[PDB]
Amino acid sequence: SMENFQKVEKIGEGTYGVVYKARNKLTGEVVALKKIRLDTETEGVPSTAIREISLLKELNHPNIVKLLDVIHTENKLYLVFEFLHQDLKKFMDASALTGIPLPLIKSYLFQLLQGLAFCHSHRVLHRDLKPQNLLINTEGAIKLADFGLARAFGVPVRTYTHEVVTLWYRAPEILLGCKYYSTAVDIWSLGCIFAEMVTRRALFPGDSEIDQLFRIFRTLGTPDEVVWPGVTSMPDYKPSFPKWARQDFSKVVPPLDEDGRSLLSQMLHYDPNKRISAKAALAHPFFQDVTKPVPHLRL
Amino acid sequence: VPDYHEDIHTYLREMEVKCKPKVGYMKKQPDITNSMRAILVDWLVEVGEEYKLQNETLHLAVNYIDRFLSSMSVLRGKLQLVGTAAMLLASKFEEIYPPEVAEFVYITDDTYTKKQVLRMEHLVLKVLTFDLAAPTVNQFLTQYFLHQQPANCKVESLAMFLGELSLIDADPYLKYLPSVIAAAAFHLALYTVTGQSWPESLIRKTGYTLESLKPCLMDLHQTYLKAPQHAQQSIREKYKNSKYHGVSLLNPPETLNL
Ligand SMILES: CNc1nc(C)c(-c2nc(Nc3cccc(N4CCCN(C(C)=O)CC4)c3)ncc2C#N)s1
Repeated sequence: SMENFQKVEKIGEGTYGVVYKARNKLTGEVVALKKIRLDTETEGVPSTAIREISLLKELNHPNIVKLLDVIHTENKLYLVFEFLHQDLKKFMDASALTGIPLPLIKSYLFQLLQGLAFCHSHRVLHRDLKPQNLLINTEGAIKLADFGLARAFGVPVRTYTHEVVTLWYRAPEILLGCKYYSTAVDIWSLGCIFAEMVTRRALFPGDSEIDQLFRIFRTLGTPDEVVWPGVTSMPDYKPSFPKWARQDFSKVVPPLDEDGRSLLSQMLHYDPNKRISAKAALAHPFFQDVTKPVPHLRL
Repeated sequence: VPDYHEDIHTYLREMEVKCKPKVGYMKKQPDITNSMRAILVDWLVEVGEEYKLQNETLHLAVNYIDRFLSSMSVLRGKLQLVGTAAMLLASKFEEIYPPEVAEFVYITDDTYTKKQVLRMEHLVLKVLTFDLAAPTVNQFLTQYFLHQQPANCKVESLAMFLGELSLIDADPYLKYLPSVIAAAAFHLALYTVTGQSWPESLIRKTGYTLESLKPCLMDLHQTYLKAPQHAQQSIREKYKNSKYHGVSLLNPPETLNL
């Protein structure tokens, strides 16, 4: 019931609906409330809400934000989430001066991979991994949030919605119109996010689909049948694509060590089949000395 | 070879037990019967074909209906409202482009209002506690298909066709889990088209043998033999289509040699 919650303030908008910070008056628990109005529907309960709730109820993991409850008021649906203090995007911006300490970048990536491997193991694609949807707390945890664009997949996959993933974090196979995409698209997003944590700027900040592809191409080289069998047969591939040489990863993210570059290269493999799985990535030498330190800044 | 394929199979095996309807609910429904349910599911098949919905959507809807009826008594006049809301929810969950609500209202030939269909949607969600990601016969089939050598369209289509037939008849199919019905369906399809049997590799993956599939298989074989005489024919009509390789035109085996 909403009567037990005292609202503290409006946090912002999710992928769908409006988010508030609130406090459970009886237990003291601080929560985030996602309000989805049904009065403007018209079409009943939005598919995005149906998926978010059904999928999140199954996914209990320390690196996936916890859905605590779902409350139906007269004309409203309230999703009650555990509260986290900040999103990764704002944290990176705050870290403009000092940068983010390696152990923290490493801890976050390690945690993100755990969260994602759990989603994939439970047949869920997130499909919108970007720093804005990755939430951190004062204890050093980071968690996947906003499953408004997620969906349950099958083995093997069939064609799903084409318009997925925020552009900057969108995999080449989506950009090229592949009839099938799968768990690899979330790994691509995490790779972009890995790079972004190191530089604190988006790896591939396109402003259109073709601009996005060319940025990828100019960095990783224009893919051919050797690196990515089937690429020239893809629905939106064009023989006129400029052919850029691939550049050393040492130049893509100069601060990164050999282990980090190795891992990043595997997360950004053109061929979805060769691209590393979140599960396999957990055992990458990059994480041999991983710990879980608190953020270096007050949140 | 899609990764997580084993993790996912294991997880679906766990979830299907948790998503299972009460096997004996129909006897506890004072005003509805197996025959009424068959008529409803056969109608949903038609709806699915009309709006070119995925088979997965159909299977999910039937799962929602059976679970709903496992806990809510329903008068016959409202059965179709339950089914309609279920198909709408399945579509929203599963389709890239679900039909609009007005379309679901329209297909009930104006038996119910948009208001009713939307309120029922809400009730269905509450009754299922929003747990909509149910394992289906379809989901297990598409996994089993990966074990063909080589892949065969007729086999795949015939398996889906048989799995779909089981949706219609609560007696006896409410008694079998999706993974088991899918097992019987895959074997039956394989044996019909190619002469082959439940492969060693699926015994390793599932723990099921022909022996453990036998009871469901005996049922499905009978359902298959009698399909042309079944009161409900929408699935047979559907599977005459070149889309499903006209597998409903295939002749069922006279014996299985169990
Ligand atoms: C991106 N879509 C989202 N949906 C939900 C439900 C989110 C969510 N958000 C939080 N807390 C949060 C998230 C992002 C930024 C912040 N900031 C911004 C100002 C507000 N703030 C205070 C103390 O007033 C904290 C700092 C907070 N927690 C859980 C979820 C979830 N699920 S994000």
